[PDB]
Amino acid sequence: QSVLTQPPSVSAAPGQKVTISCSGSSSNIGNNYVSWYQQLPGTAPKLLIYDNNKRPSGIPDRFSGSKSGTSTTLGITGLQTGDEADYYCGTWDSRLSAVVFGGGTKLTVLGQPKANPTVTLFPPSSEELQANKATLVCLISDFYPGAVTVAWKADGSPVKAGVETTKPSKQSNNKYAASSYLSLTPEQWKSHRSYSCQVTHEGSTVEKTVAPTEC
Amino acid sequence: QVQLVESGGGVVQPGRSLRLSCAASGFTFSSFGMHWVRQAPGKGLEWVAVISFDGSIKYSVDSVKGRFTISRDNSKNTLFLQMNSLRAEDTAVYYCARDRLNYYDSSGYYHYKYYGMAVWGQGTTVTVSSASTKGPSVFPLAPSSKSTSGGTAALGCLVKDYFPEPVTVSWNSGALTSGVHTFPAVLQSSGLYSLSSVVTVPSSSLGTQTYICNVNHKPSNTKVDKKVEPKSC
Repeated sequence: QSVLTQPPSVSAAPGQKVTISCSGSSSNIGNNYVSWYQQLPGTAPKLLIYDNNKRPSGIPDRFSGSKSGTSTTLGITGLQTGDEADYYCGTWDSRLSAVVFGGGTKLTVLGQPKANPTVTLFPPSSEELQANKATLVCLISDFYPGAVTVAWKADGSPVKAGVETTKPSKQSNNKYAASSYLSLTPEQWKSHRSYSCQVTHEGSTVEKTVAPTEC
Repeated sequence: QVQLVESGGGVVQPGRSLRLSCAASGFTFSSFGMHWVRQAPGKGLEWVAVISFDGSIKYSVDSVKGRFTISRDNSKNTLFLQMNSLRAEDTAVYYCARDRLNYYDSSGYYHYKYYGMAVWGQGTTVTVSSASTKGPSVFPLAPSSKSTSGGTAALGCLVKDYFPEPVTVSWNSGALTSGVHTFPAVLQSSGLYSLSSVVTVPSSSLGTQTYICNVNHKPSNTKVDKKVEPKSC
């Protein structure tokens, strides 16, 4: 819905160059200056470019801006690992009478090999079952790139109810971690033979299994 | 010297109000236009409002018109955002920002030249939720055949059903730091949080060592130390 349309994601190798488009209309980009903003993971936004192509102090010449009518572009030559960030274009829209931003663009640098996830599945504890609750805990770590699908099953049949999965988060070693929880009652935990946590990454899946009879 | 420090964020229920502050320094605060920009967790930047150098001209998104009131105090070098009638979608990190240039360039109600937001604050978190403050239940994730591989057993603690964030977790009062994987929290349908923390330890060490997770949750004054060990029959 944003008035300014950015690509949701881009990627390239260290040393390479990449472009981030920002398309608008006569009410915003067509009749006004555009600024670009870098937001590093876990920080506030920083002004990258102003007035289409100008750089403030402390911003290197690797970053550059272009304009061509209703479209605007952000060029980044000689990519670095530190340039991993969300990039936003912004301006004033005269129709909306409001400052406006694009959806954003995730720049992920090709700075690491493909890594498969380590999965660990825990069953409900006796203490939790004694409190009339039941939670299976599936823990996913050391995978790259940071994107996984988690599917649960019970005696072969899928289960969508009770599943709470988190987004991937960057570990200290630059790989990613995630976790999925499956909430149940003690009754339906005991009613099935086995449950399974299936973690898919780049089309390849790792499965782990727990059962009520085990200990 | 040139910076913006924000405050006033917190946890409040739907319909309630909150007052944010943004103290400026290192420049003539009374000369520049000031913005509020918010960012919902894992979402894009949404511009909220703007105020002129003298407070005589203001704009904001339709979402917050009649609810949010931007204002300032030039004698005190402070920007304000009086947020009333808060909804769930107002939950975000709120940044305050300053125009690149003190002078604006208008040609009517609908036209201003955009010079960019040069200075930004570090942000203050607003969390709007109907959930009440609750301490976590801490359950042991015991080591087992299914947790062990290559002479390395995994064991942990499940920190279930707490509100709000944050929770800090350590092992053996901070003595055990290697192999600690504390996972970010998951937000459930009930509005309560859950997270897990796991340690990888040698299988041989299980019988000659006691492993205790130290779960602390300050909003509910909950401090729990849970002993994790193998289950028996």
